[PDB]
Amino acid sequence: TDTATTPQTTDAPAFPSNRSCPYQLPDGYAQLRDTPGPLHRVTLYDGRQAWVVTKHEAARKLLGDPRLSSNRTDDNFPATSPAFEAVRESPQAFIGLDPPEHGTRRRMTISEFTVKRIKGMRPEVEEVVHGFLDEMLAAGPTADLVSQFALPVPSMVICRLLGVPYADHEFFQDASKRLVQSTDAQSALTARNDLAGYLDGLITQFQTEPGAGLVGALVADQLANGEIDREELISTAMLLLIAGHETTASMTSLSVITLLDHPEQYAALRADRSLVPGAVEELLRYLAIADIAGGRVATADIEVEGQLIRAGEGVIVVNSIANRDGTVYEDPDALDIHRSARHHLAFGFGVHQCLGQNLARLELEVILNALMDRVPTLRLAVPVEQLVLRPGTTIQGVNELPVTWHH
Ligand code: HEM
Repeated sequence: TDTATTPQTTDAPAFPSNRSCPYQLPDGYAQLRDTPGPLHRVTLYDGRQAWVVTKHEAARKLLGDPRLSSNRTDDNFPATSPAFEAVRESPQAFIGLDPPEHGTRRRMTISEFTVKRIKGMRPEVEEVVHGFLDEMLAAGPTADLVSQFALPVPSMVICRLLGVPYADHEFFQDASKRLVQSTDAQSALTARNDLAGYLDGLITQFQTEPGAGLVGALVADQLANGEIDREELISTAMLLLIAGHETTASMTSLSVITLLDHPEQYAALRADRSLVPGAVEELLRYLAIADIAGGRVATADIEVEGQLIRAGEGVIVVNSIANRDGTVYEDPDALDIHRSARHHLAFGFGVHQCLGQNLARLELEVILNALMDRVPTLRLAVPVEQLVLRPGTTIQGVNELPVTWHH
């Protein structure tokens, strides 16, 4: 009987937005990047307004502010998709805890991610990388890099760290994908319960016959001392399993696409492997694949450079936009593997800064060196315009990456 007849411009754009190019900001995010001030209003999928943080130093300050809680079960935590309500209703790992509780659980896992342990993992990582490469190269002239290399490699590595038997990998890889990428709460809740039932059986097995890896250590020590609830152990292992899978696999696939679209830099990298760690840092900054890991809720009023975040408002620290802050990175939208990408926010900042960041850095270095060593002729088997990018409501990446090479 009547429709919207007036101009449709808004000062609270829909958020998140979808990438159209794997290594560029969505058009809407480039606009948010360009507007002065640390904060901007956005509209989430259900109509609720929230703040996004769009500048680098303010992103650090707010991630460091204990008044921005990580409690996903809070009624006002910003949900960016209906699938989030599964997370709001479900038990929480320490990614959803605040101090002091956050520290007591995170410290149960840190021993597996120390610089010294990551170093001792290089033989396993190199062996896993080159083994899946052996298989993919022998299996055809073309391949899907995602299912045949990008995903299995970090899956096997994190399963060894955790004590999760890789014999069950078809089951929990599928459940991990369904949980991270589901668009509705039912699909997400079902995938979470699938993983939870699997991990619960693993825990009882380790109570009968003590097991290897971090789940084995948690069952034998903290669980037996009542220091972690059985439900929390499940959530903790599940967080580590999924983060260990999906993040590195996405960085691998998107780095390959990005590097093949910048052949001069890829060639420089091939010619001087000492550049590989710096290139990994730049690709992390540039691809910034985890904006869904920026959500917070204010438990008190917070003044930010003349703007006010009110208690109970949702805040999303958008690290991809913050990593394109031209006051920190000159010419921020240019890929430069020679630049200083230090201080980037791809792993967050503060007490929740990525537990796995140095494992991810080790994996990505080994992977890039291996692809340059073993498949220097690697190229995409389809044009970039035929690839399909995941939406902005999940970890960025591609679900399929057809590639080919020289026989
Ligand atoms: C591959 C690139 C990766 C990226 C870009 C990434 C990104 C992030 C970000 C931005 C956060 C901060 C979340 C927040 O502030 O709420 C985070 C936390 C976390 N990440 Fe990573 N991650 C990566 C790899 C990994 C890996 C391999 C693991 C292995 C277990 C992992 C485990 C975790 C955990 C457990 C947390 C929660 C830390 C805490 O709450 O104290 N991540 N990650």
